[PDB]
Amino acid sequence: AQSVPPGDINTQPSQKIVFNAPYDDKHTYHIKITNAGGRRIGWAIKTTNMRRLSVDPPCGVLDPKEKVLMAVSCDTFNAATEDLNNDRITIEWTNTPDGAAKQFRREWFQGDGMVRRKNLPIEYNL
Amino acid sequence: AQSVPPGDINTQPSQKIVFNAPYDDKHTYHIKITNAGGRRIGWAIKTTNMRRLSVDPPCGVLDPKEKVLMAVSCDTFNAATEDLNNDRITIEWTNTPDGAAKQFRREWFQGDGMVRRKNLPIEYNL
Repeated sequence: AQSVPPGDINTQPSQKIVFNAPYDDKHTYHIKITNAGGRRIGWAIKTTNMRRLSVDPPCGVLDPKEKVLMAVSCDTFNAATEDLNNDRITIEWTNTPDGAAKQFRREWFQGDGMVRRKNLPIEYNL
Repeated sequence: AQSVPPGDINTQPSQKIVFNAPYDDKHTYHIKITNAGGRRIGWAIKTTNMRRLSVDPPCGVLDPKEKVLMAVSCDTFNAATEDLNNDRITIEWTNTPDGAAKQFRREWFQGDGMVRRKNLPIEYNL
C-alpha cells in the first residue's frame, strides 16, 4: 500500500567465507540468499577478478521471501607463495519499480529509492 | 615384497576446517581422504563431543590409492555467546595385517608396526 524500502537480503555467510581446501580443482562454494523484502529485487555480484572467480547467477530478480542458491567457483592455484588478502565480493540489490520488467535493468540503480550493497571478505583455508 | 609403513593418508582440509555459516541447521561438511599407501588401512575418527558432531563413516578400511568421502555434521546452536576454540577432531590409521579381516579391529593398534594420528583444528565462520 505504502512505500517499501529494499528489505535486507539474508546472506549465509553474511560477511565471511573461507574457501576450505583443497585448491587442486575448481571448488564451487554454495551460498544462501533470501529476499527479506515485500517485493522483488534486482541484485548483481562483482569480484576483484572476473577471471579466477566465477559467480553464477551473477544477476537476477529475487521474489518476496524467495530463496536462491549461488555458486562461487575458485580456479586451482598455489597458496604456498601467493598473498591471499585482496579478494572481496560485492552484493548489491534495489527494489524493482512498479511491475518492473522481466530482466535485470541498470535503471533500477539510477532511479528513485535507495540501493544497498555489502562486500563479503574472502578467505583461503589450507 | 618388503615391509610397508602406513602411507600418509591425504586429507583436504589437511589440518584446518572452518564450518561456514549458517548454524540454523545441521551442516554436513564433506571431507576428502585418500590412501597414499600400498595396502589397506584401518582408520577411525574421534571428536571432543560425540553428541553435537557426527562423523560418518567413523571407522573403515581404505584401499591402495582409494578415495573416500566423509560427513561432519554440526547441530545448530548460538555462536553469539559461546566459545568456539575447543573443538578438535582426530584421524588415525594403521596398515592392516597380512590379509586382514573384513572389519575394523582394535588389535591393529596393539600389534606390530606404527600408528599415525593427526588432529584437525575446528573453526566456526559466521
